[PDB]
This record gives sequence, C-alpha cells and structure tokens, in this order.
Amino acid sequence: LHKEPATLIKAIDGDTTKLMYKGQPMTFRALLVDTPEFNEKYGPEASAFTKKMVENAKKIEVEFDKGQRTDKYGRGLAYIYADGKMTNEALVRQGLAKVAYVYKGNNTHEQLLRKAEAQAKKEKLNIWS
Ligand SMILES: Cc1cn([C@H]2C[C@H](OP(=O)(O)O)[C@@H](COP(=O)(O)O)O2)c(=O)[nH]c1=O
Ligand SMILES: [Ca+2]
Repeated sequence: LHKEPATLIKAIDGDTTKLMYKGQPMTFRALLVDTPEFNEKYGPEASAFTKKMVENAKKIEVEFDKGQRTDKYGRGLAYIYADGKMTNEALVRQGLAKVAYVYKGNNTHEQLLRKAEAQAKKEKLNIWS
C-alpha cells in the first residue's frame, strides 16, 4: 500500500475527518475501526483524540487499501496517518475504537489493529474498562 498526501479541512469525529485529497474536499472514514458516536460513552473522548492527532499534525497522509476506496455514502475509506502515526491503530490501542467492519479485500492492517486491541483490552483502557 502507499501513502498519499492530504490536508486537514476539519475534524468530525473519532473515525471520520474532512480532508482535501487530490485537491477535492472529501469525508474520510477510517478503515477497520468503529468509534462510539459522539452521543455514546467514550464518543467525545474518541472525537477529541482524533481531533488532536489531525490538528497537531504537520503532515496528514491517506493510504487506500486494495478494495473499495469509497463507501456507499461517498466517504473515502483509508488508513489515515498524522505525522506518520496511523489514527486507526492509535484509537484502537487506546481503547477508543473497536476493530470492526473488516471486509475481505480491504483488510491489509487487520492483524496490526487486532494486536493493538488485545493490548488495550489487557490494560482495560477506556472502552475495555
Ligand atoms: C468502515 C466502513 C463502513 N462502511 C459502512 C458500513 C455501515 O453501513 P450502515 O450505515 O448501513 O450501517 C456504515 C458504518 O459507518 P459508521 O460507523 O460511520 O456509521 O458504513 C463500509 O461500507 N465500509 C467500511 O469499510
Ligand atoms: Ca462510528
């Protein structure tokens, strides 16, 4: 897989962010994870966490997987990096997202993310508390 440039337009919530990608505004949904909605327990924390990552980053990148690049809502489906740190994995490692929505063909980083979720669960972090 390959990282490609994007710039932040605005934080939305834990697993969605508005980015400019090839010069066009797009909402990106993070592959392989599910954060709680803002109105559920840990939703505000998950939103805050991703917001801090993307707003503080000097360089945001998006990495598509081998399968679908947009979902049925027109959202880009990617792994989203902030200064080289993947937000998808960082949310799971902190117990602020669950590995979820693992569809055959867009699942390159599944095992990396499961390893993180195991560690967050062992630490009883947040969602796992
Ligand atoms: C993460 C992801 C979500 N989706 C769709 C499945 C879910 O459909 P439904 O809306 O019908 O439930 C929705 C989950 O996203 P959200 O968790 O952002 O709501 O997004 C994909 O199709 N592919 C994906 O890779
Ligand atoms: Ca969600």
